Amino acid sequence: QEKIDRYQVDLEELSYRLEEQTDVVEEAGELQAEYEARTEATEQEVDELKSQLADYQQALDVQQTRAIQYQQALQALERARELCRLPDLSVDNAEEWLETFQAKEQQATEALLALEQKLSVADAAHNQFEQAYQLVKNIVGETSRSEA
Amino acid sequence: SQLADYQQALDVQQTRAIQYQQALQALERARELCRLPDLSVDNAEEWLETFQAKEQQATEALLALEQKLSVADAAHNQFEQAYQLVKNIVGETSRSEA
Amino acid sequence: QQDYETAKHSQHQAKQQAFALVEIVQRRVHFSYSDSAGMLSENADLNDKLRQRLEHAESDRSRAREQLRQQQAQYSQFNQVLASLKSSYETKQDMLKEL
Amino acid sequence: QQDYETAKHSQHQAKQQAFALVEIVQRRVHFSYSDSAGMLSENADLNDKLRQRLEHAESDRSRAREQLRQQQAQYSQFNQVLASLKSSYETKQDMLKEL
Repeated sequence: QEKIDRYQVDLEELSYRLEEQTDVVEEAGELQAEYEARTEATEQEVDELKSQLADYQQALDVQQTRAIQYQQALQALERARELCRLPDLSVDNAEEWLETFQAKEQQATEALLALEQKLSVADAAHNQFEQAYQLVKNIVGETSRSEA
Repeated sequence: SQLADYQQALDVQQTRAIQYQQALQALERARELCRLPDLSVDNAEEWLETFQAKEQQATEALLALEQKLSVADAAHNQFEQAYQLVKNIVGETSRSEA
Repeated sequence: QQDYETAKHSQHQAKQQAFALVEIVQRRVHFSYSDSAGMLSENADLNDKLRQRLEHAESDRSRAREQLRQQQAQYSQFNQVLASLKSSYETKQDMLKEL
Repeated sequence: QQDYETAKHSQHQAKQQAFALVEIVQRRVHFSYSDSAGMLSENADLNDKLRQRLEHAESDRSRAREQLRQQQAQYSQFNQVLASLKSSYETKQDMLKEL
């Protein structure tokens, strides 16, 4: 009788916890829906602003005249100039740099694969070590690798 | 942004075309190395996982090989002694069967 | 040792092939730039093609969004069932202790 | 693994540099007619102001998306604790009925 009384009290407490967590989850779901609406409103505003800017600039950027096209080449050349440590980098001599850096890239990939082979074998060796460790732990329980 | 900023001036378009050419080159290179003219971007993942299994098999093999080579450091004497012990216990046996 | 050098060469072959396939996996999007490469070849008024590509991308993104949402719901369902099993196991184990 | 991580970083940087050089090679033709010029900054004022407003809207959208994601998270953990309580209560109720 006493045992059943204890379990009934336990169930009462669990019911109170369930009520509290249900209320918390309902509040969280309401907040989640509110934030969904707020987010969708933000993308709506962003898309509207983008479309309106497109409409306003329609006439502006259509007549590019392939004349403001070359600044893109200028930015690309400069971006390579800082990225590639070649202040003398010229579109004329940039081909020798291209081939040399491609050679370096392929060498790097080969070294990467060489490292990858040994990395994989080492990781799998550690995996078998670990498997031995789990088997030992399951059979006997906690123990160090040295005792394994 | 490209449509809104049409002043972008096809720079991103140029970069994307260059990326497309690079991807074409890479796809051809893989079809060569993997020798898979039958190949597509959509289904290349399947051959990727197949060769992942292939590479795993090769690496597990070579792992057992690494262990065997490492234990091969055992000198000539141990093999002889074990062989003669097995012979004396069971009788004459071949080293392969020992 | 001979077989081991042979196996190492085979592993290198597998490594290079897998790396190449992975590289094309990364360039997956770049193959979508075939439209961009064709668009860039316009060399003239091409905003309408940009808008068409944008609409196609919107359709793809909405498809991916629905896929993600339903998969998230499925994962959440799996997670609640797992948590329910965890709690049930805890309770059963505690009763076993008490008995 | 540390060494391979460093090697992969180096490979990535080399690939980026090679791609930049390829970009220079491709845009050599555009450099060819670098002498050309055209009118600019006709409707820049309104365009610039609208760009600023759109940037503000995009930043607000990013904040909104971050809040949405995090709230999805906390809602998820709340649901998980709710399910754990459900399982505990169900098990204890079953056990009380058994007793």
